[PDB]
Amino acid sequence: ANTSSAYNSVYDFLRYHDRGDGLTVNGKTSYSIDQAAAQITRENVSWNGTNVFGKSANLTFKFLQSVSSIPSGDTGFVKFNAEQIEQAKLSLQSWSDVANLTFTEVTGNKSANITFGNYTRDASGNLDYGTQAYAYYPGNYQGAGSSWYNYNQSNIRNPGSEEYGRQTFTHEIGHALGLAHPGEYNAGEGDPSYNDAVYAEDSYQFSIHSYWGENETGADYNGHYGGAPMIDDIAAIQRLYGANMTTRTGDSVYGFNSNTDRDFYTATDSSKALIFSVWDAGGTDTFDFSGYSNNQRINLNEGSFSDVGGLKGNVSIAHGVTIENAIGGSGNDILVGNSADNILQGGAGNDVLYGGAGADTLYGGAGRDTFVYGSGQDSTVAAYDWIADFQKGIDKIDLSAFRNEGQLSFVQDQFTGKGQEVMLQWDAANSITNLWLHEAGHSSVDFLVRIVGQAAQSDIIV
Amino acid sequence: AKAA
Ligand SMILES: [Ca+2]
Ligand SMILES: [Ca+2]
Ligand SMILES: [Ca+2]
Ligand SMILES: [Ca+2]
Ligand SMILES: [Ca+2]
Ligand SMILES: [Ca+2]
Ligand SMILES: [Ca+2]
Ligand SMILES: [Cl-]
Ligand SMILES: [Cl-]
Ligand SMILES: [Zn+2]
Ligand SMILES: [Zn+2]
Repeated sequence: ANTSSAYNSVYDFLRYHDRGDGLTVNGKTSYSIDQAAAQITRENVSWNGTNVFGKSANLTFKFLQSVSSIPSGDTGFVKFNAEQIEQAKLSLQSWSDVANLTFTEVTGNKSANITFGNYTRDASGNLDYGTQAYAYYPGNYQGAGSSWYNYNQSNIRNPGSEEYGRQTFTHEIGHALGLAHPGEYNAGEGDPSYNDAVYAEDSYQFSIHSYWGENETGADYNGHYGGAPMIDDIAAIQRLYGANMTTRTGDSVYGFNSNTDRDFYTATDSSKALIFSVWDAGGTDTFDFSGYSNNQRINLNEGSFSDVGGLKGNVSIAHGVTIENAIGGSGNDILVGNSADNILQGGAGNDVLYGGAGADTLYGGAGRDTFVYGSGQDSTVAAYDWIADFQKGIDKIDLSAFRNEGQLSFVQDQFTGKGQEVMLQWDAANSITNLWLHEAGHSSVDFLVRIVGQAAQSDIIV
Repeated sequence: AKAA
């Protein structure tokens, strides 16, 4: 089963961050998306009550202008400033995008489910410049749903320019909606570390409710902070309130050239870091990561992680979502499709493209590109791939995976009937090369890749 | 219950 280095990189990247299934990552038990979600919702509390699942909620929120007391005992109340208000509304929107929640602002003396306010001092009346924020779970008790932030932190005052402030808003709102931190730890109680993490996926990579940096799981965000819910948070909040199936149901583009009107899904130039888990409820969608020069690894599989713009594990696709297309940058990239019909564009650089199942359309772009086939099921005659920009003598088609059942023999213009043979057939009228592969144990020739252009036997890796 |  000696397969090529290009196939191996697809195989390995497909298994990037495998989780659950009795695995042990970082010496800890590995949780599936769902085991992580159940852990995060372990309080079993939402605005609809206890152990109430899949039920929507219509909630109110309020920027407090004054208080009689803060439920924690902290003092020195300061109301939200204009920037905090704007960023908090963007955080609320990132939650209502993914779950069946509506948020309506109230003012004056009206009560609200979720409230926002800052503090500056402790119960003793001394300045507190050390703490960050906290929030209270839904309930009927005094202060339920309230969230509180330390105004002496610049990131809290300036959440639109200091990424941790925006993440903190999203985080705190999550707690105010009923989500819990993955591990039984909390600010003020001793000194927890990633060694105190229940499961391996207890990190910023999987949930912004984690206390542990994305580096603990081998992700690397280079000092940036994701502003919106991450993959496990999306599953968790959907478990409580139901998924929002009205969101971005058109053809949506994430990354460069984005049409999402969401800052966390948008890169306006190559210096912008992207950190997101995408929720998308319909249509034909594209990951456009074309503006980066880093070597990237882009995986369109539901639940999978990508290494985008020189970061690691910074992009993921939520459970329940199908993203169809991907565009690499000028780096040497790996693009891995899913079972849907995908359009993959490597861009410049020497890229490895793997369409997987479905009828995919592949553009290697400038550079020495490799189009990888791991199975006869990747390109059946009934749903064949197109490779639309193949460069004879430059690009490669990798069929080394077929060695597992016997290395393919290249034949010139006829099959022998013995199987494990591959042929290139030139349609001169249309300038199309049909790559036919006859697999052993198939009575008909069932694998076809159509190529817009010429190809040579020496371009085919067997 | 409070998460800090
Ligand atoms: Ca869409
Ligand atoms: Ca889609
Ligand atoms: Ca590329
Ligand atoms: Ca596919
Ligand atoms: Ca290329
Ligand atoms: Ca090429
Ligand atoms: Ca395919
Ligand atoms: Cl697939
Ligand atoms: Cl045709
Ligand atoms: Zn950033
Ligand atoms: Zn928290």
